[PDB]
Amino acid sequence: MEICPAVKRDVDLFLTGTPDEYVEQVAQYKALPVVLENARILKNCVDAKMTEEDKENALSLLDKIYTSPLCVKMAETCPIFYDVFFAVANGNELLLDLSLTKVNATEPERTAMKKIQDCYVENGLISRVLDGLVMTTISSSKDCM
Amino acid sequence: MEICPAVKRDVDLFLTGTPDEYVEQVAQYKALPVVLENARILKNCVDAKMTEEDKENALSLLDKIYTSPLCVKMAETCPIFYDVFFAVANGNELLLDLSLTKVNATEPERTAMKKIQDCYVENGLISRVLDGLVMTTISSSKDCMG
Repeated sequence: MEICPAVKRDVDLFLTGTPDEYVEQVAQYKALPVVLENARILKNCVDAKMTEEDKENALSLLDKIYTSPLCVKMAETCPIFYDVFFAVANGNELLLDLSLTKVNATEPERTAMKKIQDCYVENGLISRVLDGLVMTTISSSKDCM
Repeated sequence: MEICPAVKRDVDLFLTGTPDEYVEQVAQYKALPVVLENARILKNCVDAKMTEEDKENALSLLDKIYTSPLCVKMAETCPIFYDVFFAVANGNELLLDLSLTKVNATEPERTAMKKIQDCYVENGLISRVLDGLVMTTISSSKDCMG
């Protein structure tokens, strides 16, 4: 089924918003200090690592995900998105690559998504993140039924 | 005004990242082979010369900078940071000490910052192309907008 619009919006803000806008949006879902600290580290990392072009290529890849039959025609909500997201958040390059092929990623699109994954990996942030906490809270929210 | 987050990130990586993490981050801004080579010499020196306590003390000092009125309340981006950073990179001990006094550095904080300065000096990197170029390019990046 198609992704919850609020999830799509979070990811779009993550990539394109200012750090303050992204974090204040995360805080509406989960206001734990550690979650907001991690969110800001991750956001600053993606902003610094990704060029405008990289961000464009990530947005094109996400659109391939959101329109894929592996997202929309499935019984539950956009399953391929979550597979991608959690491969990113946990630094699983193999699973990320397997999932990207499924949506016909170009090489620059793969490059861009790997930059996001690198930002989770960087400086040991993969060991810290509560992956699933924010995403679970958005995806199970009343606005997502 | 507050420092650009890309600048704070560059310094945090410099201190706490692996050498590869730091040098690669440098290469995202300036991929001249001389710059990358010089960055790696500097990073290996700071890792070998600074203990964990030294790194903790550099980080606490940098937090004093980033929250100082001489950073935040000024009209342009974090001026006291730049004064400190460039004093460190070009081995000006006098300006470093004066600038560390303006942010109420402790002695451990001062010791730690002088070790970073020593890594620029002892390795010959004052008269080498490195952090003038790199720091100018981060601070003027579209991300910082500067």
